[PDB]
Amino acid sequence: AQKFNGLTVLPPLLTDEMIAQYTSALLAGTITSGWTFGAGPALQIPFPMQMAYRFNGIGVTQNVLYENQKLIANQFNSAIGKIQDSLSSA
Amino acid sequence: RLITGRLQSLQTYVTQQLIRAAEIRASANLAATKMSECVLGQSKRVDFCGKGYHLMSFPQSAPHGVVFLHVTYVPAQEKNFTTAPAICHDGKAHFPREGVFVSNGTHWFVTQRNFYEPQIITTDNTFVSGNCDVVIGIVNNTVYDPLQPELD
Amino acid sequence: GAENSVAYSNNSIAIPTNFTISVTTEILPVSMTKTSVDCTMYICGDSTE
Amino acid sequence: CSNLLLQYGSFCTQLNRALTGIAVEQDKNTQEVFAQVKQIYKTPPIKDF
Ligand SMILES: *[C@@H]1O[C@H](CO)[C@@H](O[C@@H]2O[C@H](CO)[C@@H](O)[C@H](O)[C@H]2NC(C)=O)[C@H](O)[C@H]1NC(C)=O
Ligand SMILES: *[C@@H]1O[C@H](CO)[C@@H](O[C@@H]2O[C@H](CO)[C@@H](O)[C@H](O)[C@H]2NC(C)=O)[C@H](O)[C@H]1NC(C)=O
Ligand SMILES: *[C@@H]1O[C@H](CO)[C@@H](O[C@@H]2O[C@H](CO)[C@@H](O)[C@H](O)[C@H]2NC(C)=O)[C@H](O)[C@H]1NC(C)=O
Ligand SMILES: *[C@@H]1O[C@H](CO)[C@@H](O)[C@H](O)[C@H]1NC(C)=O
Ligand SMILES: *[C@@H]1O[C@H](CO)[C@@H](O)[C@H](O)[C@H]1NC(C)=O
Repeated sequence: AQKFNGLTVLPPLLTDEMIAQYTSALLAGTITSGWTFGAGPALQIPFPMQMAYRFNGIGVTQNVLYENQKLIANQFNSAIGKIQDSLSSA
Repeated sequence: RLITGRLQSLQTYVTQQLIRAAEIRASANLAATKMSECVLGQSKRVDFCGKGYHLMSFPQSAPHGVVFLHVTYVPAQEKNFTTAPAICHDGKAHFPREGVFVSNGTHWFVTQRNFYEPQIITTDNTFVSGNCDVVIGIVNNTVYDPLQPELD
Repeated sequence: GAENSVAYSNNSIAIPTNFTISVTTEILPVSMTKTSVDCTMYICGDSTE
Repeated sequence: CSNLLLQYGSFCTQLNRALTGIAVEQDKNTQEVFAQVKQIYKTPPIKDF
C-alpha cells in the first residue's frame, strides 16, 4: 500500500452504497414521474405517455408512438442489451 | 538563504493566487452565463436557474460578487386521475392536440397537462389519425362535433 | 432522505390543480480584492546589499 | 528535524490547509451530482411498463 509513510487516505463521506441508492432513487423518479419530481412534487405518469411527451419536443407527433409501441419497445430493449454486452467487453 | 526562502514563499503565494483567480474566473463565467440566460430572458434549461420551472430572475449587487433572486414555478396541490392515450368514437382514433384525456367517474375530459381545467371533448381539441385496432389502451366515447348544431 | 413510494399504473396520472410562487437564493462571487506585491519592499528593506 | 521545521511550519500550515481544502472540495463535489433529490422513491412491485 501507500499508507506506510504518513500518506494516509481519507474515506469518502458517501460510500458506494449511498451512491447506488441515490442513482436508484433518481432512476425510479425519472421512470415513474418524468421531470416533475426534479422540478417540484413527484407526480405519476405512465411510461408510454412520458415517451409521447418526449416525442412531442423534437418535432414529431404522439400517434406515431401509439401505433408502433411494440417496435419502439423492442428497439429500446435491444439497445439496452447491446450497450450492456458492449460494456461487458474499459 | 533569506532571499531564497522569501522567493519560495512569494512563489507559493503567487501560485495560490493564480489558482484562486482561475476559480474566480470559472465562477464569474458561470455568473455571466446565468445573467445572460435566466436574467436576460427565460431559460429553458431545467434545474439551472433554481428548483422548479423558471419564470424570471432579479439580480442584485453584492460586495465582490452577485446574487440572483430567481422566480420559480412549483406546484403545490395534486390529484389522482384515470387517463387514456386515445379515444375511439366511430372506427376512428382521436388524440389530444395540446392536452390529456382524464375521467373522474363516468365522463371524459381534455385538460392541459400542467394545470387542471376540464373541457368537453370535441373535434376541435382532438385530431383523427387511423382506426381503433392499432392502439392498445383505447376507450369508447362520443365527440361533440360543434358544427352540427350550428349548421342546423 | 424521506423514504416514500410513488404509486405507478399504466392508466393513472397525477396533474396539479394549484401552484405556489417561490424565490430561490443563489450566491455567486465574481471578484475579490486585488493586491500588488513587489520584491523590493517585501524581500528587501532599506539596504542596498 | 522538528527544531529546524519550526522555521517552515508556516509552509507546512499552508500545505495542510490546501490539502484540507482539497479533501472538503472532493467531499462537496459528490453532493452536487448525486444528491439532487431529497426523497427516496421506489419502483412498483409489478414491472409492467
Ligand atoms: C364527473 O364530472 C362531471 C362534470 O363535472 C359530473 O357531472 C355533473 O355532476 C353534477 C353533480 O350532480 C350535476 O349537477 C351536473 O349536471 C353533471 N354534469 C353533466 C354534464 O352531467 C359528474 O357528477 C362527476 N362524477 C363524479 C363521480 O364526481
Ligand atoms: C367499444 O366499442 C366497440 C364498438 O362499438 C366494441 O366492440 C364490439 O364489442 C362487442 C362485444 O364486446 C362485439 O360483439 C362487437 O362486434 C364489437 N364491435 C366492433 C366494431 O368491434 C367494444 O367492445 C367497446 N369496448 C368497451 C370496453 O365497451
Ligand atoms: C392555492 O394555494 C393558495 C396558497 O395557500 C391558496 O390561497 C389561500 O386561500 C385561503 C382560502 O381561500 C386563504 O385563507 C389564504 O389566505 C390564501 N393564501 C394566500 C397566500 O393567498 C389558494 O386558495 C389555493 N387554491 C386552490 C384552488 O386550492
Ligand atoms: C387517489 O390518490 C391516492 C394517492 O396515493 C392513490 O393511492 C389512489 O389510488 C388514487 N385513487 C385512484 C382511484 O386511483
Ligand atoms: C395495465 O396493467 C395491468 C397489469 O399488467 C393489466 O391488467 C391492464 O390490462 C393494463 N391496462 C392497460 C390499459 O394496458
